[PDB]
Amino acid sequence: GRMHAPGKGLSQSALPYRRSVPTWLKLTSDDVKEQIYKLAKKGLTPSQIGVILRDSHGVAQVRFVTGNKILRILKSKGLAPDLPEDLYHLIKKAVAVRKHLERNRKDKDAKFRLILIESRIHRLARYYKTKRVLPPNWKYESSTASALVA
Amino acid sequence: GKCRGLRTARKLRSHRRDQKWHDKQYKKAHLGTALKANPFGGASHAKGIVLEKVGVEAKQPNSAIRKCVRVQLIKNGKKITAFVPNDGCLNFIEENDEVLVAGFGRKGHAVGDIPGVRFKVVKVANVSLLALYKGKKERPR
Amino acid sequence: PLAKDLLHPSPEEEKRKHKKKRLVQSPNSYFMDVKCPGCYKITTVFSHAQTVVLCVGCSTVLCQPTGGKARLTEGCSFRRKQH
Amino acid sequence: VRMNVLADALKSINNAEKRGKRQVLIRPCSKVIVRFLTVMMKHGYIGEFEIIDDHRAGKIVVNLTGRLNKCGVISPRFDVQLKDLEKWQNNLLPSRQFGFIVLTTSAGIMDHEEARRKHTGGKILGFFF
RNA sequence: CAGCCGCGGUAAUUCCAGCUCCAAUAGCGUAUAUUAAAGUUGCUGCAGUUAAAAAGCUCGUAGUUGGAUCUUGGGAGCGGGCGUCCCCGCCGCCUCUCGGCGGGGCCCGAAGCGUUUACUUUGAAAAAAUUAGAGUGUUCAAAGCAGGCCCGAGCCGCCUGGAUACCGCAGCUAGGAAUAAUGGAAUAGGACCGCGGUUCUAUUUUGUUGGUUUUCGGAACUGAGGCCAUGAUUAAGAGGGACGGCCGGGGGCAUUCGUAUUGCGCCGCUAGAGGUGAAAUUCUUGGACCGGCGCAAGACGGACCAGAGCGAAAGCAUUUGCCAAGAAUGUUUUCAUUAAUCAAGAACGAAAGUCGGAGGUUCGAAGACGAUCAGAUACCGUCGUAGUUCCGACCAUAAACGAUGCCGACCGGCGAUGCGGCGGCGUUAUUCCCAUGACCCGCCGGGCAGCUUCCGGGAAACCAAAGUCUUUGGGUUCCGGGGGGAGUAUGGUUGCAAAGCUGAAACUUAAAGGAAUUGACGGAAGGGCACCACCAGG
RNA sequence: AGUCGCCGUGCCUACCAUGGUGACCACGGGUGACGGGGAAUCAGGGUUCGAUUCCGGAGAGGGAGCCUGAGAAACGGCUA
Ligand SMILES: [Mg+2]
Ligand SMILES: [Mg+2]
Ligand SMILES: [Mg+2]
Ligand SMILES: [Mg+2]
Ligand SMILES: [Mg+2]
Ligand SMILES: [Mg+2]
Ligand SMILES: [Mg+2]
Ligand SMILES: [Mg+2]
Ligand SMILES: [Mg+2]
Ligand SMILES: [Mg+2]
Ligand SMILES: [Mg+2]
Ligand SMILES: [Mg+2]
Ligand SMILES: [Mg+2]
Ligand SMILES: [Mg+2]
Ligand SMILES: [Mg+2]
Ligand SMILES: [Mg+2]
Ligand SMILES: [Mg+2]
Ligand SMILES: [Mg+2]
Ligand SMILES: [Mg+2]
Ligand SMILES: [Mg+2]
Ligand SMILES: [Mg+2]
Ligand SMILES: [Mg+2]
Ligand SMILES: [Mg+2]
Ligand SMILES: [Mg+2]
Ligand SMILES: [Mg+2]
Ligand SMILES: [Mg+2]
Repeated sequence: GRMHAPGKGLSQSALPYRRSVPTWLKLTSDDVKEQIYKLAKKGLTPSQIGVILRDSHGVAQVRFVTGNKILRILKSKGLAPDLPEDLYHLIKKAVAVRKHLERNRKDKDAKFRLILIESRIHRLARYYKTKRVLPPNWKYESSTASALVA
Repeated sequence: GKCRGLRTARKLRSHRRDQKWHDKQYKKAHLGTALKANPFGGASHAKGIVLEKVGVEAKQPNSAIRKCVRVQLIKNGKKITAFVPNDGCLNFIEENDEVLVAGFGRKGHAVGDIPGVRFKVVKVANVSLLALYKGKKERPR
Repeated sequence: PLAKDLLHPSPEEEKRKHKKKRLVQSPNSYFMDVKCPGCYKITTVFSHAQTVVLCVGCSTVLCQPTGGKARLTEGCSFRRKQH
Repeated sequence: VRMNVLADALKSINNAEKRGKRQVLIRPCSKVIVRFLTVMMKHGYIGEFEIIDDHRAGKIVVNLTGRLNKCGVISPRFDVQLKDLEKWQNNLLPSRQFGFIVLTTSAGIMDHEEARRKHTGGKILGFFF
């Protein structure tokens, strides 16, 4: 596997077969959506939201206690960010490397790694653009988009 | 490996086309180079005129003289060498005798122990040299 | 080797396999309940927690993460009795 | 990648049975296999099979009684036209007695004999003997 | 003479002739195209470690190929050897908004006629002659469509025939719905005499009349409501991203350290020192080589260094600090098929080499000398230019080799090693008992390799992949077709030049080649042997 | 929008617009190229030929233009 690399790892998770709720948790979904909303004000991704609940409150899967996903929940309220998480971080990482590269213009591994990254991006947007999340004319320009990130 | 899809036909049909030219016989035939360079215009036999009579030497392990002739054609004008198969038969040929020649049997390739001959004489003066040998006829003096 | 049963493997045998490569998948983690002697609360935590939990009083810390399972503060007892 | 779910299983049936095993496990556990296995079992070439369920592709187990020589697959799924059976079946099979080419068709999954007794053709999947 | 191998050099099974025999037979040889043989152009159906052959590595558009999943039974009318396995209608849905077999029936063309196809089965419609083929004793046959009967011959006539099939692909018509693709309700929508209402309003009624709303239909538009179990398939031992602790001669910039070498200064004692198979060229009382204390400059990073690690490959080794990336593991986090391979095109690419600056210890193509030699414009020795070093741009080749494309599954064991995670007797640890390695003992993942075997293959050598291949089909890319001419000539293209990429033909030739075997040979190695060998001697 | 044409059409003329084809191979060039029904070989799949008695097309020394006629740019009709 590893679309742009030679590895063949299999490190990943394994949900159980019992989808039920384990009856020691005495916490209700209405209270869950509240805590989600709080954690969404302070600017946290869906994944950061899920790990916290699992670590410190006793929630494995929102989809079982609730019936919906985290992203659908926010978008019912109107708090989902403009861009998606995946595309966001790739754009962040690129901007750092190029900045690093503006000075140390004799590092070819970085160039090579850069071209890999941008290739990963143009694929991903072709999904979101077909799937009708991004407009038909959104594009990554590589001279802007330092400003989208931060 | 091999392509092997259900809608791959253009590729395969193409691949066989450009890759067939790497066969010697097909390439020879379907290009005009061997054809326009053959003294016979895609033909079996041909008449022509004698202008010399020479003797060609043979290959190493044999040793002999094979009694050939320099011959000019009527239609094309080109020049060639030709062989006279039988014992004592060169004497049956005079100068400027209007002979008929043919191939030998290998389709452009040289045969045997003769260095560079691929034509044999058949008829001199229209009286079928083989018959003349056997004494079934004589020449038209 | 020429004859076995795969439907009914030994429990010790299916236990010593990778999560997926078992006959059926199975998770390898648990939740547990902590005591915090300086308190009288019982907060519950995941094994491979990859976070730092502060107490209810914001007085103390319980788990510092690691590449695998977490740790405890060497004075804090856990009850691995869930379900 | 595993662009085909049926190709791999029959290979992993064939190899094991070619060795001398008594049971095997084949993973992805899809619908079309189940029909394919049912019709083999029905004619008698194998025993029973138990199909494990999970909330995924699933899994499955078979019992062999290895009186089988080869199990085969033909891909791409060609299109038969009911006059070409003879030309397919003479140059895939060992004889005119036994061996079955299995094909999907509008009526279902069946062997070639039943297709001719119902007078319909379809698309080809594989073969066994 | 001889298509090929080959025959003829005074006893020719092969030439010139005679007897004899062989094959086809009113026909038989010869030349040239063209089919089969050719599984030597390979869809069915080749090959690619060493025989000819996988681009140096990576990305990437068109192309080709793509995971799992949504009505199954049990029955019913039946026919064979309560029943049981194989046979035949059904448990295609209604459509009445309508057609016509003031209101009641039971059915059809329409209205979905089938969300849209592909698929398969049927039917239509295909110019004849030709082909397969039915009938007919043309004197048989090839052909051809004719022919046969009772009978004084009367019967002024009778029977007859002039079949059938195939006709790829597109196009037409009707049935079946597995397989493959697509569509539908997510900033809500289907249905309800639905209910209000703002409009046009065609003839139904106002008998015929003059005009309006009028109940009428169907238009655009706007308002409030009850109803649906009210609407989102799961989350791949497919993938992307997040998070945590680590890992490593991975990459760039600056920085400190080391012995050695070469030169220079000063001190000390003394005639040789170098280098060779042996010599000389050369350095040498104007003090060499040796020893001693200092200084300078530029290169290189020993032993530790391993069938150990990292990187796409090229390739990577002193200390420290900084900068930005990454694999594997762990995960009851997240998105939900987003993917594999890839013409065109794009990045990187040892050494040599080219261009412009700085620098120049050591080594050293050219070049000059001294030796060996029949000769040496070489092997040896002494000197010594370009270059070897750094900064910035060109070129794009190698035995760039695992001489072995990438992805994915399956297929036998054993003991180790390196990273991460999980555990357990015990020893140390340290400073009083814990979490760090270290070992001790196992496990699990994905790695560089290794030993063993009738797994199985293969021309063999050999190989857990070069296997699962005449029992031939997992997906896809590039490339080969007797040997030379030849990676040549020419045309186009890049480049400062050198060169690179694409890439012929005439002609020539019957063998070139691969793996293994028996000899012979060897200025290759290990044991022995001889006065037609030696040593010592006559 | 019109002219010519037995009729539809950039077939032609004027005024406007700037479009049409292409790696699913246009464009250009070669053909010992008239096309098809068919012929040879043929396990199954294919390879090659088809000027040649049937259907359709083109031409009458090379080029162009016409009269008559229902019908011809005729050629055993005319004019250069
Ligand atoms: Mg890829
Ligand atoms: Mg041939
Ligand atoms: Mg054949
Ligand atoms: Mg071959
Ligand atoms: Mg050949
Ligand atoms: Mg075959
Ligand atoms: Mg080779
Ligand atoms: Mg599928
Ligand atoms: Mg390329
Ligand atoms: Mg270099
Ligand atoms: Mg250089
Ligand atoms: Mg320079
Ligand atoms: Mg020197
Ligand atoms: Mg090369
Ligand atoms: Mg190579
Ligand atoms: Mg091989
Ligand atoms: Mg094959
Ligand atoms: Mg060749
Ligand atoms: Mg070789
Ligand atoms: Mg012609
Ligand atoms: Mg013709
Ligand atoms: Mg004419
Ligand atoms: Mg003439
Ligand atoms: Mg004329
Ligand atoms: Mg005429
Ligand atoms: Mg005439």
